Amino acid sequence: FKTTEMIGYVHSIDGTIATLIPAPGNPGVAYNTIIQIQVSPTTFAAGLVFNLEKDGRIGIILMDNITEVQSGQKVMATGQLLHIPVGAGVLGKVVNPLGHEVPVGLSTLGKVDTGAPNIVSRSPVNYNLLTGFKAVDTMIPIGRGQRELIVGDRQTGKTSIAVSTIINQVRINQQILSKNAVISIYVSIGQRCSNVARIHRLLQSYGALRYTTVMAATAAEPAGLQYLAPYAGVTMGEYFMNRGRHCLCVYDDLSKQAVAYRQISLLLRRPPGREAYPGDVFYLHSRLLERAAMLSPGKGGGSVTALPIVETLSNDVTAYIVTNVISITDGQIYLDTKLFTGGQRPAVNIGLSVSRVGSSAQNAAMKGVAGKLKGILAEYRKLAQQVQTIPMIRGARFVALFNQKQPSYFMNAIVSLYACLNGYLDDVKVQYVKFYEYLLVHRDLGIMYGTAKNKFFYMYVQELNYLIRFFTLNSPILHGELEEMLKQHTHLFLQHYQSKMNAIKSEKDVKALKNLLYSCKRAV
Amino acid sequence: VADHKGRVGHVSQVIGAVVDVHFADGVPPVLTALDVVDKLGRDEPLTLEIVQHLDAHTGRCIAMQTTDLLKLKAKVVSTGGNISVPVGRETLGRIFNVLGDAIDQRGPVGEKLRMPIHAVAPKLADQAAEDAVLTTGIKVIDLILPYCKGGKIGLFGGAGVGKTVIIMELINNVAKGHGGFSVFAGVGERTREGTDLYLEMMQSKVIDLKGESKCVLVYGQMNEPPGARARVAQSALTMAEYFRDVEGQDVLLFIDNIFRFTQANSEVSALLGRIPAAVGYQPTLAEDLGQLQERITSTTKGSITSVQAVYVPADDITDPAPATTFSHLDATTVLDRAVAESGIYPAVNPLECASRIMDPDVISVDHYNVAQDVVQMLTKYRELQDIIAVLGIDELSEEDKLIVDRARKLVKFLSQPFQVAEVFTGMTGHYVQLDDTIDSFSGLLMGTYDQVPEMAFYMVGGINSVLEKAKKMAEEAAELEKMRRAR
Ligand SMILES: Nc1ncnc2c1ncn2[C@@H]1O[C@H](COP(=O)(O)OP(=O)(O)O)[C@@H](O)[C@H]1O
Ligand SMILES: Nc1ncnc2c1ncn2[C@@H]1O[C@H](COP(=O)(O)OP(=O)(O)O)[C@@H](O)[C@H]1O
Ligand SMILES: [Mg+2]
Repeated sequence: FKTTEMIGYVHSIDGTIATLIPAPGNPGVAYNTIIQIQVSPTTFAAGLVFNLEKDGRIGIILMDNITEVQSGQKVMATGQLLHIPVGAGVLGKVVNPLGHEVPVGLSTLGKVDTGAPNIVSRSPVNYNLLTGFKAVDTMIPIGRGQRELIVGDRQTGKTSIAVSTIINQVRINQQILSKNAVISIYVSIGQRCSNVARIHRLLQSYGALRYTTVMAATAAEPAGLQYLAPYAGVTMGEYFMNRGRHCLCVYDDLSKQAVAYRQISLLLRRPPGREAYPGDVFYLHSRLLERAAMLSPGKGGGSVTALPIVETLSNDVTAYIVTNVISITDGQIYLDTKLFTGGQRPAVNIGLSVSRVGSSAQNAAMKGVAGKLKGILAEYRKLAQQVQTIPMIRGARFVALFNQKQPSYFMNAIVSLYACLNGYLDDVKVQYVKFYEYLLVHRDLGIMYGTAKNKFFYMYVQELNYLIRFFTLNSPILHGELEEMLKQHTHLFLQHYQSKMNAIKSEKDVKALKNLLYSCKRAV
Repeated sequence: VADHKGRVGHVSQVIGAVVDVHFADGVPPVLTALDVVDKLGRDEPLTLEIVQHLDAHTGRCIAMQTTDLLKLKAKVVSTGGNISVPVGRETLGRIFNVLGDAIDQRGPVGEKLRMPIHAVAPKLADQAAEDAVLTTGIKVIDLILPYCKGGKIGLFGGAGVGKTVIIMELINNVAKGHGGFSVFAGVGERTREGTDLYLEMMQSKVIDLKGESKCVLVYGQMNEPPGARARVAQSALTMAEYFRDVEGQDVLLFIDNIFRFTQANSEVSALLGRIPAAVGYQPTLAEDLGQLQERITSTTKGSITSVQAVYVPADDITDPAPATTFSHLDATTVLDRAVAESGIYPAVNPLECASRIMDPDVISVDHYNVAQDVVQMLTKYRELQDIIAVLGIDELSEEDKLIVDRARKLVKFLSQPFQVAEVFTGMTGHYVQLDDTIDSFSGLLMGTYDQVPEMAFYMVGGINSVLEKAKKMAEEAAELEKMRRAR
């Protein structure tokens, strides 16, 4: 940072907060500005101004080198609000809320304190944002500029579903024009340090670091950084938004931000209310999430999509911080603990989950299949000794298809859902749906055996993805050609591949069948 | 070099354990240890750690010992930096307090170096890129809820279920398989429980007086004031950090109890004048656990792997003290009393247990698939156990009877005779290898050991010991049958 004038001396410290006495003359620093405390002749320690008392004293929120801060040290002022490095050059790197880059193993600035776009500045959300999950992209579809909450207990897949959404963009972003590329911003508030490292390696292996920048305020780092981390995350996204490009922002998580803000408020004797949080803990998350938006044609038509994560304690939505964030965001993606342990991963509770702008957000092709799935799963959940209708058969296969570790590509998802919709997996049993889906995507049975003879439509040709998005499956161009592919795949799978299940009644073969089927759950 | 080294100050105010100190030449830094030089009316010394600064010349502190007989204006002198604790192999075998003074009456420690208690947690670059399995040599742990390198591990279990026995076995088994040492943070523990650990370790020879020791004890007990009980968790962690960073080694840490760290900080935080957050805990509850638990991690240099006890107050799991801790933990080990009383030791109930590294990416595909089948089979067995109670054993199907025979053997084979518990069991211990554990359980699921009897699997380690006991059972059953084929 840029020093200007020596405004005062350090008087008191109380962990991560301090107060200053003014230097002779009483210069008086400006409000909400950064100030550099000289911890040594060579080194400085940043801090934000929160109180300007009548006495001349100035309240400081400490940020860097907190152990090195002492009473009687000199304090230089910037006379400016907190600006940070933002742009394309910051991508593929880990950074603090203050802007300092973090080393990892082996650019015009922007204001963090900024007002959100007003009423005429925004527009309705039309551009889709693919999470890469059949459960989410059909039932709870996220649009670009939307704020979609992720709620649920610890170890329910809140991070993984958010991180895989960033990883899902690489396959599109590589192929598409960079104007429509989804640049991601993963904010890590209050997390463990090794968890950030594992996400860095996981982003690097899938080529995500090229189209991603990692905001990081770990549990070791103070509450001042944790408080400010989501704000620094949005600032970096708003650069892309205001310059006519689309962006994604994950805050993992706002629960730990609130706890950091509560620490700051309680330590400065701010009157606490519900669950010991201050009065303005709603205002904290509100001004953050409202800065995420979909701008108008008049201001570039860019976007910042928000995926705030909020941890619940034993499926209790009535908690103060959880109920606040639900009332701000445009619906949620609820992750149930019983569904996680039950088998379904991601454990998306479709009844509890909701998207407030779902229909308009979806693609024309995805809107066709998904509209029917709501009718089938509604009847399946209600109807759930035995007695099987067509909805009961086809409904159960959808549940088997929604299980996935890594995100599915838009073509590979919609075709496997279209098969189940028109009833191509009815004769196929429930346990062999993932083996059926694997052999559809990677392999192909028509080209294998003999009975192929399709002129264009195959699954190995990944470029058909964007033709499907334009014309849809229910269309005179692709309908007849698609229904061949599926008819060849079902008849050959039932005849040649599913015939083994009546056979195979021995120990080294039943175990071989299991290990095959287990691995099929991972790869979609 | 070391500035502010012997900088003199005087005691400004004394309100309980919290003590203010006036320094003439400016106040030292935060977390700086200060020895109270004045007076010889006390029987033990007094050492103050600065927590806050009030002005340029005054600094507020917390007492590690009692503040009895402390007059105003008493002479106080700085140490040089933070509270310093001895490290290295000279610490092994000895007992210590929060400060690092030997409390076992066995002469002066050999200390070639001292490190500060308040170290900073490792950066992103220092973290491991290979989530790696820490082979404990125990069947239930390694198979179902494997402990990882760098892992925070949690030991859930009521009074008298096998906690102290499992910690002692891990101290042995770390030293067998990785050659590693161990550290025991007695955080807010009973002083009388500390004796029984010291004696039982001396009997089992993990600590040895005359010879080689493979354990360190750092105790900050209930009798001590909150300042000690708060900081004593970090003292032990500094010693484990030396074996991790400098010596480059796999190390175990044992914090009993991590709630007592949070509770000790809740006492000082009240006396410091801070406004309490939810349920009367300190407002820095998440931050206190943050800076402690983040230091416990697998670096590139070594790996500390902390097993922890966590008290759930009033059996309320939604309470902040456990709820905040749950995010930090990797492998949750749950010990059940009914499992212990039935005969299975260690008393690990595998269904309530879980591990983060139970994943096809981290461990091998053969490890995950076999481990899941044990969990699946035991889940089916509990459903079948309710049917046999109602209907009967004969009422079950042909395939379901064979699942019961295997599942009964799985429960028995999960038991293991511990090497530290030779006195209790009356049989020699068994370190079971990870390759042995996976293969033996894999074959049992296949049905390769269907003809092997059930009690062969009870209290043994690995398939060679199962077939050895089954041979002894076949021979002894042949003799007793021949006796009744005569009388
Ligand atoms: N779709 C999925 N399929 C299989 N495993 C998953 C999936 N999503 C998450 N997991 C696993 O579940 C565990 C918890 O996930 P995580 O996203 O960290 O939950 P949280 O964010 O609530 O802590 C991790 O070990 C992760 O690998
Ligand atoms: N592996 C084991 N083998 C045999 N007995 C055991 C084993 N573990 C625990 N026990 C028995 O359980 C009792 C209580 O275990 P212990 O760990 O001492 O409880 P606590 O941790 O409450 O002190 C012991 O007296 C011992 O006989
Ligand atoms: Mg998470």
